[PDB]
Amino acid sequence: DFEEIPEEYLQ
Amino acid sequence: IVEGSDAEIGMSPWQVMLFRKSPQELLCGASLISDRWVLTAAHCLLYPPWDKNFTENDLLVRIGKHSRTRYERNIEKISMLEKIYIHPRYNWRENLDRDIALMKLKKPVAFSDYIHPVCLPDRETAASLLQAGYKGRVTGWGNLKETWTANVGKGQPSVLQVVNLPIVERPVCKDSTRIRITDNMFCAGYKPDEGKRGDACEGDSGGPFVMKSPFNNRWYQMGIVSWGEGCDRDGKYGFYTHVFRLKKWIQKVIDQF
Amino acid sequence: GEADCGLRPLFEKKSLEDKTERELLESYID
Ligand SMILES: N=C(N)N1CCC[C@@H](CNC(=O)C[C@H](NS(=O)(=O)c2ccc3ccccc3c2)C(=O)N(CC(=O)O)Cc2ccccc2)C1
Ligand SMILES: *[C@@H]1O[C@H](CO)[C@@H](O)[C@H](O)[C@H]1NC(C)=O
Ligand code: NA
Repeated sequence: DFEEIPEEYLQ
Repeated sequence: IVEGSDAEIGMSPWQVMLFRKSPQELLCGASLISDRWVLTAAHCLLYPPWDKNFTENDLLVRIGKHSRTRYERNIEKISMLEKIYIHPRYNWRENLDRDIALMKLKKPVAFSDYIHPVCLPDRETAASLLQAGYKGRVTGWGNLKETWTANVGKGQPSVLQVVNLPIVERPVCKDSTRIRITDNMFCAGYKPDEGKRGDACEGDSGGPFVMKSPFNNRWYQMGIVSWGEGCDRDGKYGFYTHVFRLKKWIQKVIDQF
Repeated sequence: GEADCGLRPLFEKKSLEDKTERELLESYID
């Protein structure tokens, strides 16, 4: 249930 | 954190979240000690029996957070890891002895009102403050109960939690557990006869046990949330890595690397 | 000299105290 973070950090 | 309460904004500016990339989940707490170094528990990263062995690429560090789940765009900073260092004589085989690990950030973080490092203790501070009956503070986004009813009970906190716990006499710590406890550990929590409660719980691990010095007004990290038997059980105590006893290793790693 | 640490911008640095730190300090004087 995390808000999504910039996908640059998730590769 | 069991039987704690909501933190105030900016009450623990050194609190770090260890975030797993995929799946997205909360791994452990940690603490900021300079602009490029983070301190946590070894067992958050490495435990061979459950084939647990995380890597610089497996994780994100999130600094400056209040909410457990929000992306706090204005306030938090997200960093990648350059390198992880685990104490070479970390004993995962029998008692989690030397449960400590350092993490070097890829880039330095800019401090702000919500991001600030905690002090590590010198010999004089450690000797004055680490005494049975004195209280420290634990913070984290870990569980609010050991166990709860699925899809009804709560659960996990929505903001950072805080509890204050007393340090306990070495003899009582020993008597309370069949585990071989070393001089790299201390235990804290209330005794059954005292009428207050409180403990760390799943997800609080790796986070800081801190104390405030009345003479210079500074906060010192004396411990790291390490292990315990359940959460907030009567006649049981949480065990913490003894940060001062292990300061020479910290000192070596930061100086050499 | 030594880098600043353990003084929170929104507390120590503005002379405000958090809700429960008084509990920590009193533990010292029993
Ligand atoms: N009450 C507390 N303050 N703590 C610290 C925060 C997590 C709490 C709940 N977590 C647990 O109750 C699970 C397990 N306990 S245990 O009694 O099974 C236990 C105790 C000591 C042990 C020493 C060596 C090997 C196994 C041991 C297992 C454990 O501590 N942890 C740590 C945790 O929850 O982070 C699980 C764990 C142990 C070792 C490696 C990975 C995970 C316990
Ligand atoms: C864990 O993984 C790292 C990097 O892949 C490796 O070098 C290390 O030996 C591993 N350790 C264990 C105990 O599996
Ligand atoms: Na207890």
